[PDB]
Amino acid sequence: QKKTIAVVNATGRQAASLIRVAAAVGHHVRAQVHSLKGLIAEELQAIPNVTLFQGPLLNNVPLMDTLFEGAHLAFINTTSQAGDEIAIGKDLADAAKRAGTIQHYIYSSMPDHSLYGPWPAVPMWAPKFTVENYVRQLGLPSTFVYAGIYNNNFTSLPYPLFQMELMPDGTFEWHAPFDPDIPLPWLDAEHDVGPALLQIFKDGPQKWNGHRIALTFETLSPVQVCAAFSRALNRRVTYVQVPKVEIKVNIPVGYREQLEAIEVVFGEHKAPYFPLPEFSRPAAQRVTDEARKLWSGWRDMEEYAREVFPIEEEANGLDWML
Ligand SMILES: [Cl-]
Ligand SMILES: [Cl-]
Ligand SMILES: [Cl-]
Repeated sequence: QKKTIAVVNATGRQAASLIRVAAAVGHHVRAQVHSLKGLIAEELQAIPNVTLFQGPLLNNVPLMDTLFEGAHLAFINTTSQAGDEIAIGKDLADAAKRAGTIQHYIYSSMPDHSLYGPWPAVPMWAPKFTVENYVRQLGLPSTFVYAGIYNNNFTSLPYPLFQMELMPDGTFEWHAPFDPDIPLPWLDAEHDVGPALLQIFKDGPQKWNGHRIALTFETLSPVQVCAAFSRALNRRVTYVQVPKVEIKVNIPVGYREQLEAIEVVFGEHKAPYFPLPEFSRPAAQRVTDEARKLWSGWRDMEEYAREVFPIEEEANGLDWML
């Protein structure tokens, strides 16, 4: 029988991608979800091999102990939502070590930029690095994956930072603080995270214990992203660098503070998205090497812009794609 994988925030893009491919090949999944309501939660309730455990993570160790019971593998990706990401991250790691049966613990981590230059720590990223350091100290056989920017963030709706805005004449414009020519790491979370994580588990601790892996299959500067959308949609697409991220809709304070940090780190300092020496300087050799080695079936930005974006846009009530 395939191994049992414990997962949290099951409805999130990363966890859901892994659950789908894992259950399909025979793995049993023990997954935590904050609510059983919702299209993804219901989708997951429909999969036999998946067992859902509804409840919060924040200070809910008993659910954690239950989650890991009989689990052989784990893929943990936390969020800043509950307000105690480090606490939850340490609790999950402690619970996994306590289970005694976890052979491989994959934690989705991020950089703490303040460690690499005269830059601010990015609010929703730095805490994850603190959790990674704790996981490393536990001695739990582990691997740390660093997700690139989700291709899925793009929308013509007035959401911050990644608005591919539709102009009156049918052209699109994307305004953000990123330097137009510095390449950024991108990731088609839905399509590529699951396959990549499965391969990391197949390779095992022998191959990745204590390693960091950048989960990005393509790096593109903002102008290269626009060129991909342009070729995909046969419309002009233009990138415009702006110092501040305009907020046109109500957003959580947490995201608000995240955006302010992005303006400083990328707008002002033009710092790397993955500033760790192994990803920046030694680059990885390209930063996409390991991800591509793990999964060669990845989807590029141009294909996403041509095949997926129009479908998600229609589903969001837009009709420019007729
Ligand atoms: Cl969830
Ligand atoms: Cl034009
Ligand atoms: Cl609003």
